[PDB]
Amino acid sequence: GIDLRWKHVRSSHRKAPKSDNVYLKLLVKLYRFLARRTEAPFNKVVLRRLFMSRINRPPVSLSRIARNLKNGNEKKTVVVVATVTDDNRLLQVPKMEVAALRFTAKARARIEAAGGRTLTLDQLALEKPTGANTLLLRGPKNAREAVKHF
Amino acid sequence: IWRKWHVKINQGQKRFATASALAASAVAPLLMARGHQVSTVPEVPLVVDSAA
Amino acid sequence: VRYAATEIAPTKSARARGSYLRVSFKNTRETAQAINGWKLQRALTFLQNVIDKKEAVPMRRYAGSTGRTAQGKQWGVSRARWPVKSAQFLIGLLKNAEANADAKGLDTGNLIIKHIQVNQAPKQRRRTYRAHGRINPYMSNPCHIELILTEAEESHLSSRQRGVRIRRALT
Amino acid sequence: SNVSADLIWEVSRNYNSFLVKQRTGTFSRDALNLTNQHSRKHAGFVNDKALGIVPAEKGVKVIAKKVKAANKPASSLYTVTYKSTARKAYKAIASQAAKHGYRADLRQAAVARASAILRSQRPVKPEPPKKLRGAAARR
Amino acid sequence: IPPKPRKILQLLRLRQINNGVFVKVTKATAEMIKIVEPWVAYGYPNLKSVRELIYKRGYGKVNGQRIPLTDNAIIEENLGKYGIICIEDLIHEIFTVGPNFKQAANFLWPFKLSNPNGGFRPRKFKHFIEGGDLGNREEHINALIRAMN
Amino acid sequence: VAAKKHVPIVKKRTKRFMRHQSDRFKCLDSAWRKPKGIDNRVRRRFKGNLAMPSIGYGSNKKTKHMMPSGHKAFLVHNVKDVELLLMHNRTYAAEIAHNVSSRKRIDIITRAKQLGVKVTNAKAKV
RNA sequence: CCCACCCAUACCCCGCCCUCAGGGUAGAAACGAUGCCCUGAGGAGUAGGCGGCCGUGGAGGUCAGUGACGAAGCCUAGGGC
RNA sequence: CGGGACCGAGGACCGCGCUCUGCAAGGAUGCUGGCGUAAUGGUCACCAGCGACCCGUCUUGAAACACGGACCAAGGAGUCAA
RNA sequence: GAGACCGAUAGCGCACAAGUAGAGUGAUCGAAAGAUGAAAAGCACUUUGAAAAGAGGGUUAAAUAGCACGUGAAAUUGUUGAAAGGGAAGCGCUUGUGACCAGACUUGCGCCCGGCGGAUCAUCCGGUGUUCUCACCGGUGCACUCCGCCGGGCUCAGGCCAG
Repeated sequence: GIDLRWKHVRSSHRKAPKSDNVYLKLLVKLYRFLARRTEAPFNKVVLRRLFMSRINRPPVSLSRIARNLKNGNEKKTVVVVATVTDDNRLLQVPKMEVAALRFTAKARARIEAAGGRTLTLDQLALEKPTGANTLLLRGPKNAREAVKHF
Repeated sequence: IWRKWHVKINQGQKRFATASALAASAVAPLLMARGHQVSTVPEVPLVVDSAA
Repeated sequence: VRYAATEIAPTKSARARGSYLRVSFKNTRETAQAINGWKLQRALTFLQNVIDKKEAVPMRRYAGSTGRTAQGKQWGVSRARWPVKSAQFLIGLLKNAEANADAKGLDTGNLIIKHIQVNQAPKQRRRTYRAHGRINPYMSNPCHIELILTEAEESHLSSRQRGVRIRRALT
Repeated sequence: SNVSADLIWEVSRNYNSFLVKQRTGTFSRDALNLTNQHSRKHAGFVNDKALGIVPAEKGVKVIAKKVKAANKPASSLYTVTYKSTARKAYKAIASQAAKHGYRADLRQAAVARASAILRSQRPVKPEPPKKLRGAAARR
Repeated sequence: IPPKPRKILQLLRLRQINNGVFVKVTKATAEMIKIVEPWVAYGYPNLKSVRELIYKRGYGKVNGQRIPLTDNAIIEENLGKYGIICIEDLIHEIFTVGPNFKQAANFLWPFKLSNPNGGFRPRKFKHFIEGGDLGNREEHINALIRAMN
Repeated sequence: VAAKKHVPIVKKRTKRFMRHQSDRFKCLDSAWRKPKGIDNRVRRRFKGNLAMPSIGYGSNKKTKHMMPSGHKAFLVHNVKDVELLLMHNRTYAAEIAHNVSSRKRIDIITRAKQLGVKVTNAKAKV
């Protein structure tokens, strides 16, 4: 016998989505290829967020995007791996290029009416395969009723 | 008898599923994979004249 | 009807059977085992001697706490009895088989009991009254009997082995 | 668009009507499946370019998908019957599988399937009589 | 085993019976081995013991994995920043206790030896000076290494 | 035809795993059940007792589900089922299902002979 | 006090099973990528926790499935996984 | 420099090398004999050597005590709603 | 009128002369119990028995369906065959004996000759289809070219146990 006071630890993170969405499976295959064959850390972070559950992908609003588009970020491509929602408190939407997992109808309409562009993540993979000149944004994780109750 | 027999489904998800099934009906490999004999069908989706 | 001894053909044999017979299954089993394999006339004479208490049926399996007699010495046992009712039923079946053989045209004096078998019939359910207002079973254990009478009646060797045998055959 | 070979494979990889699943392997009844095995490489009904070989009365009959007629099932198949020398059949089948980039990964399986069908079309030989063995069977 | 000897054996990487390691002698190591003397036998190994141990039972720790030392390329890829590019360089560093002894010794996976051909002394779990096998036997450890390796 | 070349077939254990005390009780089937009593000697693995099944008895992955001829059994119900083994006559052998009639068995056996496919139960219903 | 010898599921070497870990695999001649290839370590278990599989009655779909040339059930010192 | 035992994983080539026409260098080949069938192999019954308490429950720390079990078939216990 | 319900120990206590038979002074309590066969064709006639029945002989597609009746499990029993047994058996590992078995194998591929039987040899022309350079079809071969068959010879690969 061998004395092993320490214990080998199995992985405590997701390695695959629990979702059965076929298009998400295709996206996961594409970003597995990109994070294996490139050196860009952007692709690895994107792959990990594609694995995540919905409470780990809180929505990002247009006012949050407009806040982060200030101070030299007006030309960077915004990348969100969750839903982008509309904020009707934001009366003037700036021009922006946003790639998201999905958009709400009003958010897509307001971005296109302001003159920006909405992209899917596979179009993002085509145009920026190394994540150059991008702004990777997350929504508020702890802004949940249960997390308040913790 | 007060077992829950019926299932409430969102109308939006019902409409989503119906649209997905309609889109799948226009894919000829999926018709064969579901087991329909469509090898002699001239076109998928098959549209017949309303005069007939 | 199918007999248990299916190997015996009915061309030169004679069979008899009796069912639901209200006679003791254990006594009948011992009597049938006593006459198993015998000549027909010897079996008939022995069963009449059993009725007359001149010859005894040895009690081998169903014999617990029975009596002892000098007539068991012909069988090499001490426990032997005289089951008169079983002997009567077996005489009736043996005479029926004799009549069947005579109708078939066989030689009666050369026949042996090739097969004889006693099985348990469905039990007769009487009741008896016991003390303290109790009722107990008082059952009969009847039997099925059947009997059939019949007429009394260097490859793949090795090369070395082959060579040795050829040399021994030559010399 | 919304439909591709990858999408159809993700839809039908776990169940379809051609699937034959048993303990010792998963097989496919698909006509455009050489080797009759359930995989993306051999799923001819899934793939945009695909080949399939069936026996004819004499020789083989090879079907190939036409990429411009995917929505027209009655005119989606390019069919050639080879009833000639086996070497000529192998040459033409390998040519339509590899010379123009139409599934060059399938040319070994296609030539093998044509060879198997042509071999099965030969007359069968009579089997030797069964030798009785032992004591109960022999006597 | 009490927790302090258990901890010292863990820090010496002696987790299984008949595991062997190399230790550079300082006071900070000598006191540790003195404490775990009811479980170990140690001594001063000669050049033949060092070379036969490294040649027959030499394994390197490469990315946490136990790799047999069958080529000089493994040694150069894992120790070449210290100038140890071959198995003779590894043996020299261990034997002469060179300036990179710590890296060479820790790169070597702990040696897994057999039971000795010929057995131990009749009462194994006494000290060497009392007729047993435990403790410091100095240059006599080479006969034990020859029996176990 | 002869099977594809393979490593020798090794069975780590050929004896079945018999249920404890099923030799003494007729109401207990011999099929394996793990003893769950806290003081059970088979569960505690005292020597001289019945062995318990474990993953260490697993067969070689290269030879799992191989019959001694080297083929893998594939159950077939008709001629179209046996025709699925056209490309696998060196790896798979056809076993006709028990409820197939004698005439259909004759058809399956003839087709499998043409395809060069071994039939495991080709002499039944003859 | 000395020499040899005996054997544990312990130690060493080799094979095989599983689990965990770390790598490889698309201008696809390309794959049950839920796959395959390479390498290393580890293996007792009550209460307790988690995963995967097997089996039974019934429902939708599917196998152009089996069946009076014999379905289901039952018996079997007959075999295979 | 002899004598003996057990083992042969892998499956085109690629590497490190050497004593360099080639090799013992990233895992067994070559030569030969008998047999080609119950001979090898397997199942069942039995003998032989060694091994081996009767299960479940309960209790405490544990045993012991105690309780249930003549035998077989079918039935038989974490469900549904809010 | 229906059911992702139950299928004769289930489902109402009751699928049957069931709120019956039966019990209790009484209020009340309250079962068990379905299936031959398509059709009775439900065994003529002979024979043995006092009879029940048995045996022949019949009916039937089948009596291995005989008003004990579809199928016919287990406990438990009888006969026949094999075996073991000096105060328990049963079980694990490993041989042996006896009995009984499943596989594997039976030859294939490739060359070199000889003999047959045919021209779906190569090239070219026309048409058609395709992946647009690959094919198929019709004519052309006139037998040193192709395709099968039959005799030999040779190489290789082949089953079990071994040196």
